[PDB]
Amino acid sequence: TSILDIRQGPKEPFRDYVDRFYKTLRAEQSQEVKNWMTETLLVQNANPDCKTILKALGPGATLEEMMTACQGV
Amino acid sequence: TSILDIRQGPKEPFRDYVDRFYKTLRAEQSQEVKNWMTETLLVQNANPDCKTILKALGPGATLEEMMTACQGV
Repeated sequence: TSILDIRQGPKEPFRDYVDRFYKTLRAEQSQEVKNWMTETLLVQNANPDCKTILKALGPGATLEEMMTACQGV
Repeated sequence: TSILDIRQGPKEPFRDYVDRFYKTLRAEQSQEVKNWMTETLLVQNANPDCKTILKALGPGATLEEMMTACQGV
């Protein structure tokens, strides 16, 4: 599993979810999670007009691509 | 400013927002943003019942506190 895949169940004790979360998080490579982190925040904090184009780019877009797509707004 | 405070305006060119974002991000301490990152994901991915208590704890709760509060679900 990837870190973004770990959902807690609704019959799963919270400590058991937290342990799953963290085993996965540790097996994730620090640099991957970091960029996913920071891009997620960057998109989430962009104005409503840009934010649209940004999500309409699908997963994994580069910063260059993000900025290319938002020209003129 | 903190990283979580950088909102893009609706008259702000996207490249200018991205530059603000990143100057702030760089001035943030790596360890702070990381924990904020990972707790945010952990909360966001918790079941609807737990997730409630977790947000009802307010900003900055410890993992210990998070798990303490979710006992029995």
